[PDB]
Amino acid sequence: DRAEVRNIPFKLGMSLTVGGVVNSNATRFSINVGESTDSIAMHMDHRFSYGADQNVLVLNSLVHNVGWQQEERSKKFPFTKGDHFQTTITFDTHTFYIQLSNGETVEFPNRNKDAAFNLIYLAGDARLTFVRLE
Amino acid sequence: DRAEVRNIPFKLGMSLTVGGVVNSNATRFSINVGESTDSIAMHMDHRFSYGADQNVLVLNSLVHNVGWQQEERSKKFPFTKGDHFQTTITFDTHTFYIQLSNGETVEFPNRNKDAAFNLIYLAGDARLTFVRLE
Ligand SMILES: OC[C@H]1O[C@@H](O[C@H]2[C@H](O)[C@@H](O)[C@@H](O)O[C@@H]2CO)[C@H](O)[C@@H](O)[C@H]1O
Ligand SMILES: OC[C@H]1O[C@@H](O[C@H]2[C@H](O)[C@@H](O)[C@@H](O)O[C@@H]2CO)[C@H](O)[C@@H](O)[C@H]1O
Repeated sequence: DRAEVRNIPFKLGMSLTVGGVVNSNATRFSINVGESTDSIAMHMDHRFSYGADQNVLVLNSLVHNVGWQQEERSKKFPFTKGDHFQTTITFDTHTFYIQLSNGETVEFPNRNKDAAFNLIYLAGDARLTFVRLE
Repeated sequence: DRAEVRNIPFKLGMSLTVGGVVNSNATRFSINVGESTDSIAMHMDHRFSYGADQNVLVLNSLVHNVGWQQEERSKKFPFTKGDHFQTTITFDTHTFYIQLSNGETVEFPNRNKDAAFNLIYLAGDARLTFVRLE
């Protein structure tokens, strides 16, 4: 099953740090911040091999009973199958601020202008090993 | 719904710190470490008013399809309705080590000799505000 933190509000001014390990033969895994598996304000997918996507980050939002919105992509990809990663996320009402394992950063709009989220989860071909949400 | 951290293994040598706030008119709330809502290796219930229990901690394990085992109790109760609390838990194969908001400690046996747990949750009349599991 997926790894999740539920109903511990991730609020404006708080920081989320997750650590994990990428599966050896991973296709892709995602880190998700939102309200449900069908309501995601910040989805960050890490694509080792997905169709034609290789070594790319793909970010988007998922709206309940509606679907995926406009994707954003980054070629920053400091991730290795079989290896640990760590990611830090903070946000204000306009922006999600993501910091990757190597210190590079990606930003993604806070499309709903949410000030808090009740669900953080990892899905796909990786596992989590630690979390700080505070 | 309950507040939980799921499928981020809480392993030997790691520490769990949760912060939260007790509901104003709370009867009781618990912090639980185990595998499911029916499989709990360390249940720590905080009883403000429960039957004849007032201002007491009650610790126990819950076995799946079996039920609650031998309760242990403590009168250490540095908790106030409406107020923040923080708790830190670590364990080895014999013992759960719990540290309360005021620095006092309670210990509870690791009855299964588990070296890792996939579920941490809070239930009842309180809410969580932060977590460090690392
Ligand atoms: O946008 C995030 C989601 O992408 C979906 O895949 C897209 C893909 O990125 C796009 O290039 C085209 O292939 O449409 C696909 C289907 O919407 C993932 O399938 C999805 O899980 C999210 O990662
Ligand atoms: O042992 C933890 C569980 O206690 C249950 O309550 C017990 C109670 O502590 C005991 O004094 C007697 O009243 O039996 C009750 C029922 O088993 C709680 O109901 C339960 O949720 C756990 O906290």
